[PDB]
Amino acid sequence: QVQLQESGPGLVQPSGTLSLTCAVSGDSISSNNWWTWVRQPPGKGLEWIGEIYQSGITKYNPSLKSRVSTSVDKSKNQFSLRLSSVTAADTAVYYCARSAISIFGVVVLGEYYYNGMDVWGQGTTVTV
Amino acid sequence: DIIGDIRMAHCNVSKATWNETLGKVVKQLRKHFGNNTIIRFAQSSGGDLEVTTHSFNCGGEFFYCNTSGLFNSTWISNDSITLP
Amino acid sequence: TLQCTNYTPNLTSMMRGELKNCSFNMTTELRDKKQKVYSLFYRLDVVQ
Amino acid sequence: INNKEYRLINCNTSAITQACPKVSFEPIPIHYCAPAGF
Amino acid sequence: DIQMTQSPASQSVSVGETVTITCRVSENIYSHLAWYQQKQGKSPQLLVYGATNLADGVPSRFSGSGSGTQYSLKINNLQSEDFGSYYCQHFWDAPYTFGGGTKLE
Ligand SMILES: *[C@@H]1O[C@H](CO)[C@@H](O[C@@H]2O[C@H](CO)[C@@H](O[C@@H]3O[C@H](CO[C@H]4O[C@H](CO)[C@@H](O)[C@H](O)[C@@H]4O)[C@@H](O)[C@H](O[C@H]4O[C@H](CO)[C@@H](O)[C@H](O)[C@@H]4O[C@H]4O[C@H](CO)[C@@H](O)[C@H](O)[C@@H]4O)[C@@H]3O)[C@H](O)[C@H]2NC(C)=O)[C@H](O)[C@H]1NC(C)=O
Ligand SMILES: *[C@@H]1O[C@H](CO)[C@@H](O[C@@H]2O[C@H](CO)[C@@H](O[C@@H]3O[C@H](CO)[C@@H](O)[C@H](O[C@H]4O[C@H](CO)[C@@H](O)[C@H](O)[C@@H]4O)[C@@H]3O)[C@H](O)[C@H]2NC(C)=O)[C@H](O)[C@H]1NC(C)=O
Ligand SMILES: *[C@@H]1O[C@H](CO)[C@@H](O[C@@H]2O[C@H](CO)[C@@H](O)[C@H](O)[C@H]2NC(C)=O)[C@H](O)[C@H]1NC(C)=O
Ligand SMILES: *[C@@H]1O[C@H](CO)[C@@H](O)[C@H](O)[C@H]1NC(C)=O
Ligand SMILES: *[C@@H]1O[C@H](CO)[C@@H](O)[C@H](O)[C@H]1NC(C)=O
Ligand SMILES: *[C@@H]1O[C@H](CO)[C@@H](O)[C@H](O)[C@H]1NC(C)=O
Ligand SMILES: *[C@@H]1O[C@H](CO)[C@@H](O)[C@H](O)[C@H]1NC(C)=O
Ligand SMILES: *[C@@H]1O[C@H](CO)[C@@H](O)[C@H](O)[C@H]1NC(C)=O
Ligand SMILES: *[C@@H]1O[C@H](CO)[C@@H](O)[C@H](O)[C@H]1NC(C)=O
Repeated sequence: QVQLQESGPGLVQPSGTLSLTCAVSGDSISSNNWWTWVRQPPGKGLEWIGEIYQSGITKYNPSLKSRVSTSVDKSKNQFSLRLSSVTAADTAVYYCARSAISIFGVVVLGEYYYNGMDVWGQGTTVTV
Repeated sequence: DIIGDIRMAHCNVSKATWNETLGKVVKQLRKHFGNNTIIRFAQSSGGDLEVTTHSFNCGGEFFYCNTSGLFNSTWISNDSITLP
Repeated sequence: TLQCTNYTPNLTSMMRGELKNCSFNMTTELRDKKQKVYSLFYRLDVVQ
Repeated sequence: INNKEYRLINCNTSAITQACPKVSFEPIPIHYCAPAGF
Repeated sequence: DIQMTQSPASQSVSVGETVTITCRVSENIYSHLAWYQQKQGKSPQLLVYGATNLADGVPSRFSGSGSGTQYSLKINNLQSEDFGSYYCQHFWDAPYTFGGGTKLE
């Protein structure tokens, strides 16, 4: 029964860096899931930010070129984003979610498929 | 046909053993090129798969393993590595 | 000449595009007859 | 195999070589000789 | 990158009617698609995973269908609680782009 909750205080100034941490409770982060972040600007559609696995393998949206990094901490059951060089277009509600996968082979070889972003968190509003 | 799921052939080398092996190789290379010389390992470049990959016969099948996870590092003076 | 399609086109693993289901007209014991054969080939063994 | 359709008996297992018609099959006596020292 | 298009842009329907939302993709994604429901300010919830498998805990009135480059979500006997935004996401290739979304009112 995963209960995700974002923190990540807002009011970040232009040219600064975001630090958004999603807490995981009710499970560990070593399960067969990718931890994912998405973005929803105030009145725009829903954008994908990126995913990190329990091993530190990451995937990012190419639009955030050299701007975003993700990390996990197994001792806290936490994961977070560090989005650099914010301007003004990054004001949005940010969400974390547990993207479930079905694994049939070796994860580093892509031998898995996605079962949808189950158990979304409540979201954190970030302004710039 | 293939029964069951389709999976990729691969080889596993542990990280600790390989890292110790490279440390020893660098230690010996520094005896020919001198100390305080940076030793960098990198993946192979061009040519046919016979020379760009690790070719071998495994049980009658011919494997061509990438190895670019085994040779990338710069040496300045159970957690396996899977090679497609 | 082989007539090939993708064996499992819905994979998302590193084998997408590898293993083609190729059909061909193969010879048989008698010189008058032909046999239609379907087989799987690796991408690296088959040239378009 | 199924005028009726037939095949040569060898098609199931082997190829046939036609023996040369000018080579006789009549046995010729062969004398076996030991090498020196035997 | 793959482009995801969702249409109609919006609908205005009554309670009890059946509606269909359709997602069109520039490439064949072999049913690696998922259908999310965003309940007017709440976090999106997963309705269909795998294009044609009902998500656990979702009412049976939500049923996905589709193949190839055309996928749709059919909502039978639409209720008041089902009004909100609907989104489609391709899991075929990264970035797992999210369709612009449709508003059901
Ligand atoms: C080199 O080192 C790597 C690690 O660095 C190692 O990778 C591991 O390989 C094995 C075998 O290739 C992988 O095993 C798979 O693991 C998943 C996940 O297992 C966890 O979660 C399940 C949840 O049910 C637990 O039961 C389990 O105990 C673990 O906690 C399994 O889901 C896999 O099983 C599926 O595939 C099998 C075939 O390989 C089927 O027999 C099995 O029935 C499962 O198939 C079913 O489910 C599928 C998914 O829904 C479905 O598509 C099928 O059609 C079917 O319904 C399997 O046990 C392991 O995960 C790899 N680990 C990592 C980290 O990637 C290499 O094996 C190693 N190689 C060498 C040579 O040393
Ligand atoms: C470096 O040395 C190691 C150790 O010798 C070697 O690994 C060994 O390879 C042999 C040959 O593949 C393995 O022996 C096989 O084991 C399987 C077990 O299921 C058997 O089924 C095999 O028998 C079949 O295949 C034979 C033909 O090879 C047939 O004659 C037979 O009738 C069967 O059809 C065979 O016995 C051996 O098990 C491994 N060793 C280990 C520990 O796995 C390795 O390959 C060498 N490196 C290189 C590059 O060659
Ligand atoms: C072995 O794998 C490496 C990657 O681990 C391959 O190098 C990559 O090649 C792609 C193009 O196909 C580039 O976009 C990546 O940036 C490369 N990565 C690195 C680290 O160089 C390499 O080509 C593979 N070799 C063979 C023979 O398949
Ligand atoms: C290889 O397999 C053996 C079991 O047969 C295991 O003990 C060993 O750790 C494995 N080595 C690697 C590098 O995975
Ligand atoms: C692994 O190799 C790196 C060199 O890139 C070295 O700095 C590190 O200490 C090594 N780790 C172990 C456990 O040997
Ligand atoms: C470093 O190189 C010098 C030669 O210039 C050699 O005499 C010395 O023993 C080397 N030291 C080590 C630790 O290898
Ligand atoms: C891996 O190789 C790339 C160049 O292909 C290099 O930039 C990178 O630093 C290497 N990784 C490490 C850990 O050195
Ligand atoms: C096999 O031969 C037939 C004609 O006898 C032809 O129509 C067919 O396309 C051929 N198939 C392949 C795979 O070449
Ligand atoms: C074909 O050969 C097999 C053995 O190779 C034999 O058992 C079979 O009877 C043969 N077929 C005919 C029609 O004689």
